[PDB]
Amino acid sequence: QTADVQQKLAELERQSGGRLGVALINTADNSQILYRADERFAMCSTSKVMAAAAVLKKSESEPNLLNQRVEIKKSDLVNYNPIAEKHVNGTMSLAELSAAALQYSDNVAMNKLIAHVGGPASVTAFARQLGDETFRLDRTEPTLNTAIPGDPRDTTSPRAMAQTLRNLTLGKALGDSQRAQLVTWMKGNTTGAASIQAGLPASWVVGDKTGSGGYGTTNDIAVIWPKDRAPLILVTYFTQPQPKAESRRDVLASAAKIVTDGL
Ligand SMILES: *[B@@]1([O])O[C]([C]C([O])=O)C2=[C][C]=[C][C]=C21
Ligand SMILES: [Cl-]
Ligand SMILES: [Cl-]
Repeated sequence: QTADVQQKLAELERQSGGRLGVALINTADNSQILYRADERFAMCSTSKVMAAAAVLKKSESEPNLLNQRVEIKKSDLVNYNPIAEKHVNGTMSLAELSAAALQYSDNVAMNKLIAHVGGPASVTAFARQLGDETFRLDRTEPTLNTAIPGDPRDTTSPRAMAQTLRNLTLGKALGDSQRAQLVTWMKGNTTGAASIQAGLPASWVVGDKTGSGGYGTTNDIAVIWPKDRAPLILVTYFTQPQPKAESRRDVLASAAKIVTDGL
């Protein structure tokens, strides 16, 4: 069964033409399915989870933080800001920016989360404090998505991100209020229907965060509640050889189906 899954993932990777990274943690039996799980991949917008979590951690000692008002200026706009562009010259709260970053992948929102915890090195130090040595957020939006092969900036490994996502969503990295808030935000994601969700039965409940970037980089990280089962954590990262390659969300869906068949 395990050899079969490995063969199927290798065949999927070969067909895709790119480089595939998978880590599944099954909390029913504390098992894992790993494929290139210690290699680095550009996170792209999947890094928005760590930034939102760092804001939530800060809020544990700062009860006015989520309500804090943040001005949205023309000079804050970057390349993709579906929510923030509606609020130029007004303010949004940090809770609203967290939701926009997580549920729409809004880049202004991500930059405000980064800024309000101290910058990329502070988001990285938060990961370190959780026991994640691998995660590195080097840059802000939009440059963190370049995803150049061989470039370690703005990368993590599938294993590291799966273990950290377990801690954030199912474990004790965050206090109960803050963990529940992260889970609710991720369950409300609007961007993930073509990725991991597309490879799972319709009845399963998912909280996920997608990402895309240069070199056809196509990513998704998820917490999954299968029908009447203990939850799963799944990271699917994918990147391609050509600078202008198009996204391959089908590859993420295929990987999700391969690693969950039988559950
Ligand atoms: B970030 O990688 O996530 C979205 C795309 C997605 O949801 O997969 C996006 C869009 C534009 C810039 C950065 C990102
Ligand atoms: Cl951890
Ligand atoms: Cl179905």
